[PDB]
Amino acid sequence: GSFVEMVDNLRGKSGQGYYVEMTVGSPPQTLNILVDTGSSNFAVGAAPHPFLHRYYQRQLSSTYRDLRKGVYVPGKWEGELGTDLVSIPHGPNVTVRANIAAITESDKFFINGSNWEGILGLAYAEIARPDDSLEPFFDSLVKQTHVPNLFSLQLCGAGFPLNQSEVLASVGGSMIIGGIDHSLYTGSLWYTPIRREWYYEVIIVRVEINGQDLKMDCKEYNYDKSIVDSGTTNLRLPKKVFEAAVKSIKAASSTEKFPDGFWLGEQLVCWQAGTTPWNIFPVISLYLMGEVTNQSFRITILPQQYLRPVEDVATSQDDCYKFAISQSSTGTVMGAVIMEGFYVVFDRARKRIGFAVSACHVHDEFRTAAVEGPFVTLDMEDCGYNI
Ligand SMILES: COc1cccnc1N1C[C@H]2C(=O)N(C)C(=N)N[C@@]2(c2cc(-c3cccc(C#N)c3)cs2)C1
Repeated sequence: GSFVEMVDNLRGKSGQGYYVEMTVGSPPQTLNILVDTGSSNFAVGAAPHPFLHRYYQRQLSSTYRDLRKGVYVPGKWEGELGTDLVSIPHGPNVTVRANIAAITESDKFFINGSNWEGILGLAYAEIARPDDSLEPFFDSLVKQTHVPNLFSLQLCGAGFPLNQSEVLASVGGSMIIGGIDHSLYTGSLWYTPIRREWYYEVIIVRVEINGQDLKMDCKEYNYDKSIVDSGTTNLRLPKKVFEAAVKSIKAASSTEKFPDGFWLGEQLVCWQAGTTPWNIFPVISLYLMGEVTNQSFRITILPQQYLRPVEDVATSQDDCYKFAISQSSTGTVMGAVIMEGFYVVFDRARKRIGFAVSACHVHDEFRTAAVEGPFVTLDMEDCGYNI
């Protein structure tokens, strides 16, 4: 651990997302910002809202600069573009001038109960709004300082429900800006290439449920793209993959029958305190393209990752969960479900993403999450989808 100042600087949980503290303006205005590798805009609440107890007040910042340009993002929010000095208290010790979308209008964006007031898009300029000319925060940070072009994330799921007070006092993980902290993982780090720089796109080449090959044309796994997104709660899979995966997961866990509502992620399932039958649920392995030709590696998660802990409607002593794997019509999304099992390194400098077993992943005495390799795999480029 060579970045102790950034270790444990995150708070939150999968369902609400994870945020880091930041400051904007002069004098500095403190705000909690959601860490989102699935977008590329730095946007903060900049006007009163029922669900916000604080917001960015441009008129109180001497360093605020108006860009005289609006921005609309369909939930959804509308705002006014500008720039200001920004810092991350528990981050690198620098201050940078970055673009800021001051949110003045929003719909279903801010969440009552949540403790965040803005969002930090860490992806590339290609997907920034209004267009790619709006330099993302990390791009500004790297251009203005000596911080290495790389960040890593350790999202820590508690393994049980966290009430209002607990989620505010608990450590939700770490975001290491400009480096890799060895205390956040065990074993080796394995890297998969960033196919293209817009979202953090990757290529999945094989999928297994308890070692059994899902056996689909690998292109299906990346239709129409596969990305790593801290801003998504679930592990989302393309419609056809979801259907096959669910069929296989039901088959593996067939000793117990669950209602359709459970598999749709709509209703929770509960078990007497401490008796969750983790062992009847299968582990899930995603093989990713390796850095070497014809070579792949796999990341394996447990039901402790894909069954999201939720508080029982009667706040009883039962341990309850919701199925956190769902379908997508926009490709595979490796959200918090996947990320909570691993320390993820976004090596922008070498256009690659690293995975290592997380020091904080939830498991039992019989199984653990894993990152293993290498495996001989052919025609992996063919697994990538082309419009
Ligand atoms: C390309 O997408 C964007 C362009 C410009 C501005 N915002 C964008 N977003 C898309 C949105 C989206 O659907 N995903 C999945 C995403 N990763 N980020 C966006 C948003 C994420 C959230 C949000 C809120 C609360 C918890 C979690 C949790 N966990 C995520 C609110 S908007 C921001």
